[PDB]
Amino acid sequence: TADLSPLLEANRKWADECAAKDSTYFSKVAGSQAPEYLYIGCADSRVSPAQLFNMAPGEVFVQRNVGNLVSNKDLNCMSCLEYTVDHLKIKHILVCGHYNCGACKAGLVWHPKTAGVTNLWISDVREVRDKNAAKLHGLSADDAWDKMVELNVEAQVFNVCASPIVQAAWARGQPLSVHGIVYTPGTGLVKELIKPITGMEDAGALLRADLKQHCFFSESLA
Amino acid sequence: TADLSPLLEANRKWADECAAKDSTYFSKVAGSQAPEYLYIGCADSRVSPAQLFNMAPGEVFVQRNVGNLVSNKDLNCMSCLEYTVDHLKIKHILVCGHYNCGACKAGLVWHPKTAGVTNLWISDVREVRDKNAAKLHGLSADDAWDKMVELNVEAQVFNVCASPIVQAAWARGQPLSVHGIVYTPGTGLVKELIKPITGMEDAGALLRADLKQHCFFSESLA
Amino acid sequence: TADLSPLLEANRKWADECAAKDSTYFSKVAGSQAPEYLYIGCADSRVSPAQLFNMAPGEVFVQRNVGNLVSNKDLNCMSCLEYTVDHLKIKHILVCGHYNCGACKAGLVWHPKTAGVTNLWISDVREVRDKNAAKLHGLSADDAWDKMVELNVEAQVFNVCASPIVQAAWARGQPLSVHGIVYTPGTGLVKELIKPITGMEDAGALLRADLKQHCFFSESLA
Amino acid sequence: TADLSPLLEANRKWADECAAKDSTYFSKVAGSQAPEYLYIGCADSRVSPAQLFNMAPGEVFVQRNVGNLVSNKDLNCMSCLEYTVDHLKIKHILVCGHYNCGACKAGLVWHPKTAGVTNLWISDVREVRDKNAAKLHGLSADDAWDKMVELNVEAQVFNVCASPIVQAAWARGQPLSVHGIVYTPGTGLVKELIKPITGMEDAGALLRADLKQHCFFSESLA
Ligand SMILES: [Cl-]
Ligand SMILES: [Cl-]
Ligand SMILES: [Zn+2]
Ligand SMILES: [Zn+2]
Ligand SMILES: [Zn+2]
Ligand SMILES: [Zn+2]
Repeated sequence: TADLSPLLEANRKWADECAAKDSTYFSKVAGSQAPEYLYIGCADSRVSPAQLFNMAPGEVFVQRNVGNLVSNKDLNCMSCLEYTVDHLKIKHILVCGHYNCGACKAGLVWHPKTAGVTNLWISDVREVRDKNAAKLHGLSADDAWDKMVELNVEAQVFNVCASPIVQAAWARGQPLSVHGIVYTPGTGLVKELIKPITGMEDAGALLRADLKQHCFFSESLA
Repeated sequence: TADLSPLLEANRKWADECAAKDSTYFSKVAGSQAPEYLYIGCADSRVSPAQLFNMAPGEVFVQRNVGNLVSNKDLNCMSCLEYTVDHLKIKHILVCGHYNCGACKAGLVWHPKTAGVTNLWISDVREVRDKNAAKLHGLSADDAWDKMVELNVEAQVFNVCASPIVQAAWARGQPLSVHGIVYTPGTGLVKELIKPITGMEDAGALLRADLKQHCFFSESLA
Repeated sequence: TADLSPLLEANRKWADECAAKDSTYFSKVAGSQAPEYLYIGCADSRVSPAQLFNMAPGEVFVQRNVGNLVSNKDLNCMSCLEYTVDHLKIKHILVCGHYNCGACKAGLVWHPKTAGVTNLWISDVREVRDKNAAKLHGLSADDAWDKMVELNVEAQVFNVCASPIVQAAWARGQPLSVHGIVYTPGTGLVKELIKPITGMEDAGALLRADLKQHCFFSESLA
Repeated sequence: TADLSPLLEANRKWADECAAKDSTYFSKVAGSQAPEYLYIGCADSRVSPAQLFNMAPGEVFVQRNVGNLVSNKDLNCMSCLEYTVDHLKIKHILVCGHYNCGACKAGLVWHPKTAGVTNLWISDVREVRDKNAAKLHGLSADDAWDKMVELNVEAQVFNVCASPIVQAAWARGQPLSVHGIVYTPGTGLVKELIKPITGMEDAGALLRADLKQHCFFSESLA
């Protein structure tokens, strides 16, 4: 017995309550949406953006994937990015990781010979890890795990800022801000891990890796 | 203007309110997760699964992408599927489309020459459309849109069922059901489009495309 | 003992002979290339385009993959396509399949539950197969295999013509032709399976699937 | 103008000429293939492996893409790797870059905002570049280009070695070597850049990045 009845009943009860409380709660976004936020976070069942920020339908457009990864070569994450920045004109991009992230643990501990698609998928985390060996070697398994989480949020903010989409948006004057935040499943709170970035100037100040050199590498050539 | 303060206050208020109603609402989920559902749905800002099924943290692991598309060759969606079926051992997979879906409209109206990554990405939508062109010819814009959304849900339910991850899970007797639902953003309500599929037999009864023929094609060669 | 010596010696011997015969054979393409052909064919070791067409370096730009597949969502094949049409201004695209293609056999006979990346990868062939059940059911394994090969070449020519790259090139007046050909490893010969396509007009005439309806689907709506 | 006749005559002439020199040149390869090599190389029209190593049909299975890039998350290249190592049981993997490589130049000079898929695709080249920025600072355009080509070969040899497919093959005692070569289009000559790697021990001796640390990172956690 798989039977969706309880789910459907809970959905009807929820829809009624919201409309009873505000009669245009739903009808106002019947035929259109204008979110101001894109949120990129982990598929993990404990981390639901609309509910942890207590948001109404129509406020946050959402990519959720194993590990909250952003890569220029993932058309799944990239079309979420292009569609919200180019078509919907969002103003803020939230990259959120969270403690006790299983993707980030697999990234520390799995041997690359491990079978299946998840191990391909988290290659990104291994690479972030490998560049940051000096911050992780010799920590206890637990501290290394937490640290892996933060380091990944920082890498993924950098990847957002370096993406063709965000770079083209900045170059044409479209206001757009990027945010690194992390969530703790055990307390329900979100901490700002990286202050707002609104263009190259902020990025130079706020990120370890050098975004200007990434974009304009050929200036450092003779 | 780029300040995150409104969001953090909201998150605080939200976390206290939940910790009041229930002492262990967060603490019980601090170091692991045992969700029973995987949800695959559209990235659209109006369709938030934990909110709309009114679920607590830890109940639904989430993939969201533009058009709620499921392909064997997308490692982003596939790793959500593999990690939940193989590692977390979920029992139910929700495939959820929604009326007023911009991805589905784009898959009806855009010309293939359109530049950018969203247009590459929604190629699956054109395939569903083309296979079912007889069902869509001479309907009105708005009716073809609604029909496209529904055909897309059915196609994606087929793709979940046909996936290596689900086929392997069934073949080793892991119990796993797959469901097609559609959400109406204007009313907040979910409607079951496809009754529960728990194995090959259900799929023979419930899907228009032949799953058995797909899996055992060579049985019908001389 | 892995030792590249024999390979390197054969390469030196070959380079000498060609330069001895035509002293600018290599030097003329030292610093640049201007191929007129893109070739898309199978990774299979028996099928080398430059050698079967007896071509000099600098003549045919080459994508080779398992099964000779073209999909808008494969950035590997797609960047080969964009780079040669947009940057190098090639004039002709050869899509070549071949008999005794192992990808095309796996596409007939593997069960989708089969582990590993090749089985994900050839999902494209299964889909071509599924649409063409009526041409394949009841044939002997051998005739079905040959037929699968031709059907795949036709699908992939259609995919070339439908790609954003080729569509944008035609729409801006750039001359570009697409060709379906097949090769027989046992005789070293190539047969033209589909006559030249240079735009929509030819495509309407030469391909079973309807390219015009694919591009302009919304014209058939009320 | 779109006529294929010149090509078919060339193919004929070519097939007869080979069938004369050797009776069974094609017939011996008509129904199967047992290549000993997999070659991964650039799609560039001047670099044809079977031609340049002067090989007969059936000897080298080929992947070619723009920049000869190897990533765990590209199913196109990965299926070439899995099918050859696991099904065909090849013994040697050639990773081949080439001077004058347009992909490598693009990875030095293009700004990330550049539109289209080639720019997404060559993101791996920017990563190699960035990790090795110290090695490239204040070199001249042309020298940085040559150094980029070489660093790219080494990075891609590392990625082949680090892949799940090769790590699994070694771990079950399958003999498998990996080689880094570079071709000079101006002279037709190949130079060995990296001596043969046949297992973990060779990679410790031959590669600048630490393969063991990459595979066994968690050994160095407290
Ligand atoms: Cl969500
Ligand atoms: Cl080749
Ligand atoms: Zn996580
Ligand atoms: Zn949608
Ligand atoms: Zn083949
Ligand atoms: Zn190249």
